Amino acid sequence: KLADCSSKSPEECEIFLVEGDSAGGSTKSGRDSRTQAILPLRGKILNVEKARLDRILNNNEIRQMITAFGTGIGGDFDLAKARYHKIVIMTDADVDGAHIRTLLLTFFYRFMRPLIEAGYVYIAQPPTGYKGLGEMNADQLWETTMNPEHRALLQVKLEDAIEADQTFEMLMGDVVENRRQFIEDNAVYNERNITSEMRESFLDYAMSVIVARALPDVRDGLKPVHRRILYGLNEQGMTPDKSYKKSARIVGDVMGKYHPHGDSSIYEAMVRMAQDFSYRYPLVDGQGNFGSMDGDGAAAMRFTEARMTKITLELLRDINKDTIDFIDNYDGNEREPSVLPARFPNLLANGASGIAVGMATNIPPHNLTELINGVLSLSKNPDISIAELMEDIEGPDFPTAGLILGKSGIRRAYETGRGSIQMRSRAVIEERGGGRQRIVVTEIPFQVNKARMIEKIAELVRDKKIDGITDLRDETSLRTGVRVVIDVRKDANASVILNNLYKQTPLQTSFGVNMIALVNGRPKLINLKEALVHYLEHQKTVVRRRTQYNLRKAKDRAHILEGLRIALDHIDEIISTIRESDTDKVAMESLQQRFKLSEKQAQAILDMRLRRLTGLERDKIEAEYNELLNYISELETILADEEVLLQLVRDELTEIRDRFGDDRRTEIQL
Amino acid sequence: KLADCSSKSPEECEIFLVEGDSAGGSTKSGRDSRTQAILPLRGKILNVEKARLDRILNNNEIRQMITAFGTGIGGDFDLAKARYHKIVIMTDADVDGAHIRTLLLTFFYRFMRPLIEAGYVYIAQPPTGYKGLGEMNADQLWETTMNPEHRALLQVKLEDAIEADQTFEMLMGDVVENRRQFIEDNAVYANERNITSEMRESFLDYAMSVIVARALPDVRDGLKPVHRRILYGLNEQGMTPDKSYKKSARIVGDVMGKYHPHGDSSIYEAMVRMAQDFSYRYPLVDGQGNFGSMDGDGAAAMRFTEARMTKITLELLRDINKDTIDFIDNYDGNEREPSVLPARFPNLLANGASGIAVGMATNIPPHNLTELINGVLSLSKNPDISIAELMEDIEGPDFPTAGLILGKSGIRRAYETGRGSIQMRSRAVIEERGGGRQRIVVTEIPFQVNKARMIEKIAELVRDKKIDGITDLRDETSLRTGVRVVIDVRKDANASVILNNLYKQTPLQTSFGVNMIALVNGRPKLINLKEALVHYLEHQKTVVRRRTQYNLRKAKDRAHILEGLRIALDHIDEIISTIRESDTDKVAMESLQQRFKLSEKQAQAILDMRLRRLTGLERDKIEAEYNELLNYISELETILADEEVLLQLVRDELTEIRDRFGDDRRTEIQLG
DNA sequence: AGCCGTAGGGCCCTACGGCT
DNA sequence: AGCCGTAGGGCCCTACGGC
Ligand SMILES: COc1ccc2ncc(F)c(C[C@H](O)[C@]34CC[C@](NCc5ccc6c(n5)NC(=O)CO6)(CC3)CO4)c2n1
Ligand SMILES: [Mn+2]
Ligand SMILES: [Mn+2]
Repeated sequence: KLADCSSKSPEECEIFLVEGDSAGGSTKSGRDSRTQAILPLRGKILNVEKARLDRILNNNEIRQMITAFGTGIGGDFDLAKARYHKIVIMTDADVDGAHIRTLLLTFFYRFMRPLIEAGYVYIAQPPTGYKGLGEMNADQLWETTMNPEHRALLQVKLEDAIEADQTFEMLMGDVVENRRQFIEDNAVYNERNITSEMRESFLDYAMSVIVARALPDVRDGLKPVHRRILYGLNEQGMTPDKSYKKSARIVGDVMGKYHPHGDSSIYEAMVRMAQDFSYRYPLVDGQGNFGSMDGDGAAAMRFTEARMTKITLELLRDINKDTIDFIDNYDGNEREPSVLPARFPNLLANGASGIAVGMATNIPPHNLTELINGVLSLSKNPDISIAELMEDIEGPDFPTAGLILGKSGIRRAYETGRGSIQMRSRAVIEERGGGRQRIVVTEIPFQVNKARMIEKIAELVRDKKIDGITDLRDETSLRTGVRVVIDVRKDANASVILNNLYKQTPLQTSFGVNMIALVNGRPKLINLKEALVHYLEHQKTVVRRRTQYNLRKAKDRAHILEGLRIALDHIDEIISTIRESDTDKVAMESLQQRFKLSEKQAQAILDMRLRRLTGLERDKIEAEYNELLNYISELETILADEEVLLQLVRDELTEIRDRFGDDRRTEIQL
Repeated sequence: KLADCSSKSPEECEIFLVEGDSAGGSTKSGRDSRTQAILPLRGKILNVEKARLDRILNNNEIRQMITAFGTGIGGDFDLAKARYHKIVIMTDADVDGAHIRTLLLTFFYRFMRPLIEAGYVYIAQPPTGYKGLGEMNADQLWETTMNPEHRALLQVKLEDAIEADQTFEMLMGDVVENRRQFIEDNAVYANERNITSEMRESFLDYAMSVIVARALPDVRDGLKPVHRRILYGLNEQGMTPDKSYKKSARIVGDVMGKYHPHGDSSIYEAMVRMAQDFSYRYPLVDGQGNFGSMDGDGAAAMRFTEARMTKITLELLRDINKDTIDFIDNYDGNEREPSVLPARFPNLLANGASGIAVGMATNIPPHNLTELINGVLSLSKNPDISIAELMEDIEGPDFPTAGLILGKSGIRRAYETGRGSIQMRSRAVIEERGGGRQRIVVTEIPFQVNKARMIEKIAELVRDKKIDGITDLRDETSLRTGVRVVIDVRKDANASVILNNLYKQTPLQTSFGVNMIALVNGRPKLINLKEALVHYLEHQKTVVRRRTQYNLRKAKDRAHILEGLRIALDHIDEIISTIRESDTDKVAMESLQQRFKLSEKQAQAILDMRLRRLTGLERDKIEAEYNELLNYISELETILADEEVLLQLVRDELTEIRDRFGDDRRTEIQLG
């Protein structure tokens, strides 16, 4: 992998460490091949702080660096046997590049500490504004970053060693709480000391993963990748009435315009939203192989096609009506939504799961009818308890159905935001004839791989870890649904074999609820009431802003129509005014003066076509106006009374509940 | 990789062979898990007719098939050991799916012949209009292709065994001539199944598709479908040299979606090549980021790169909007695409072409644009111009990598027959380096030669004592210096002797084997330099003739509209009252038409007229446009009435392109 | 040989948290 | 131990023809 230099005098030789071959190519073209070597790594390197020594010494990327430096590791480390006097870390000018830098400084600190001590370790500084060095032209990477005449390099300096020893243990170690504490105390919503560098770069990454990757927003229940996918579909008119659009086009559009990450991350997020076993209310409607419950992946994006589901329209409803705030995209060239209008409670409906830095999230799916009735009960009573809300919201409702054992785990999860929810498969004991029996599984727990589960039972039987099982078959079909058959030995108690399967296999899986969502852009552990309160505050805002916008637009349009009506009342005069004018400026000024018209009104008259002078067209102008006057009155009523605004929110949620609300799938047992 | 069925009774068991995991998923979801098994392959299978046994037996896909069937192969073939009584070939409903089918049948016929004799081999029939079984929903697949209650399976039948051996030999064999002769004899340009008929039809659909729609360039624009689709793709989305760079993935996805139903790398890599100044004599793509090197390094992932048209590409696309070329329906009928680009410069000869098809291959070298244009101007003035007179203009190929060409001999043979071997030599010098010692400095290498790989080949000869006198070898190439390969010479060793050996033993000297095959009326044809130029000129004459014809239609329509607005402004008051007293737009139309002697288009142009057109400046503006239009109409009719005038217009336009884009010759033709 | 360039097709290593 | 889901990064087999 190493693209070495001509020279063999380490004192003048430099080694540049890059993320992969895309950045490597630009680097090999722009460099000085006499004194500058290039080692392209393969993305994220191993965390030596969290890893076992054997794993470290056998890792291909760790080995490639050891071999290239020629200094050996730990105690056998000889700074004399070094092949470069500058080890230059040149990761990409993004948050994951900062993370790879922290992962590298950690390996150098725990294994090659004298390399830092000798001042041999540097950090390159490529221009921000690129996603990778592979986006840069060789001449651009050279002058800015690699030429010793123009480059700005940071030399890594280890000042206090005990402070550094505590830093690497805090940020890179296996104890989460210390990292969480560090993020909480520090989050904000030339030589360089290693401790400062590790703290600033790790906080850059942690923060970014927390607010812009792994955690959902409380208002719409979406993570940046899902929001950008849905918006991408909205922008391209990939609505349910239109035909399916190729996945490659959606992925490429979303990536180019909103998501500066790999295709794999975008396509896989899109695929999951299109799976009925993953989403309680699927957001994407996919044509083709979108994977299975057996862990089978979707077909490559060239084969599949997609569009929004009917319910996705409710997530994007009124986005163009000044309901939500837009922000600049990653490069300034595009505008993206900060949140979606979310006309149905998506956070609780589809749930969420995401591994962040210092924290994680695990919100289960819920039944739409129960959520809406929950939100409606809350609208009528701000003081409602979790117990009362539970009269509406019984508990989670998995797309895979099954059983939940007891309401105590649910109660605790809705009150504290944390709890263990015991899930069970739908299994029954039935006869197969000849005095023999079988166990028939028709519903498996949520997020459990059906094939992998069957293989675990197979494994237990083969290893004689369970008694009574004579056969095991997956009789699932498009036609009969999920059907897993476990044949029992004649005279053996099948209820005992079933109880054993529940203790030994994923046939019984628990769901550890950990309700962390972004509230006002900060991660917060929330309870059931809080999740709903935030959803309702959001809906009141969306509806109010839509009404304020529709009113501004209706007034602007009534204004224009008042001008067209004046023109229809004085057509000969209007014509004479335009005809007697040499320019469009003169006509516009003369019209404004003669008929007390605004600039907007006179431009509208000047833009009016001759076909608009016929009987039908004259009528259309009068009818649009009379309709709009009534519409302005209707809107002005909504903004004059807060109880009328709140009742519209309730009426709109009621319509959604009546159209999209479905039956409970998951049975809650006592 | 096999997803077997639960039943262990071969009689009721079926095995489906699919192209990969994308098709497998859809297949696995729709099937009857009790009776149907799925084996997903990994694309194109090995051709057993062209392979030796060590290779056949080491192949993962071949191995996976033998194991799943359990019958064994050749002499040890046992039909009783068959785990399935139905081996169903289920490749995608595309040309490549037909090729994979011929590849699978060749293996079954050569290694598992009794399995065909027994009637255990069948061919599935999925619907077309899908990109792969991975595009179909599971329920759709079961109904149309897998359900025994509704499917239509062809059972492979071996009729005449002597006839089959020859069909497998001719089509899949190592001798290219018999295969080429089969395509020449059978090509047409512009239930049980007989193995021979299946092989002949599927292989011919594949062969014809690679020839007319993949590997060979069109004589008129010099482009292959992928490149023409990329360039049309950029044109549609306005990714011109004046606009900013657009994301590589957005281009790739758009082109794949709308025009090219093929894999992503194929699109991106064709776009990358068109952007490389060492690949293209006149690059067609302007790229931002890592687009590869002469060292065989590939481009950065498409997520990193940005692209747009070069100024020269605007000349390839110039007049596409003006009815010059025939548009055709795309692969799925939802879009329209050009069959050929107007190509205002001779692209086939300028950038060359390199392609491996079925039964043939093409190898066309790049040329200097100033020379080519001068050659076309010469042929326009003299239809009977000889190849010898053309060579006064077109000296020989002119590589983007410069270098040297040894003699006019190979060039002359290639330009007269379309076939010749042209010796390409590196630009190499012998210079002193101090201490009474010398070195060989290489600054230009031959075309399509990987620099790093050539250096590795020289290093190899030195390590393996096959060359004497070399002491060191370095690549000193930089953005500052340009290509610079340094070979150190041992003190007192003859440096020219070392150099002459390096030419004889390494890519330092390479041969360009000219084989000028291009599509002519959609048919592969071996053309010489004159025929290439003749076909280019005729295409240009038609492009200009059609553009002229289009503008004349456009102007005459415009003049007719203006005649109506002229009448409307001369009677504005009666025009307004006519419209004011009309209940509907249709009534106004009919009224303006009868009263003022207007046509449907004229009456509609008046009804669409905005009130601002009634200002004083407008009636004068209209009479100005109408009068400059009459002059314009006259000019166009003059061009279309005299062919000499039309030909002079072609000459003029090519002379401009020559003065705007013509560059100096890079490659030196040394008389050796 | 093994390369040239458009085509078919897919796999595996890393981080990060909380649960088992 | 290892699985869940957004992220960093890349490789290798096959057909085809002409030297
Ligand atoms: C797969 O099975 C294997 C097996 C082994 C492999 N070993 C190494 C290796 F690097 C890869 C991956 C391969 O290198 C790629 C990487 C990204 C990939 N999509 C890019 C993209 C990004 C953005 C896009 C589109 N495509 N397509 C579009 O149409 C527009 O948007 C193109 C190449 C998909 O696979 C392997 N893949
Ligand atoms: Mn990166
Ligand atoms: Mn295919």
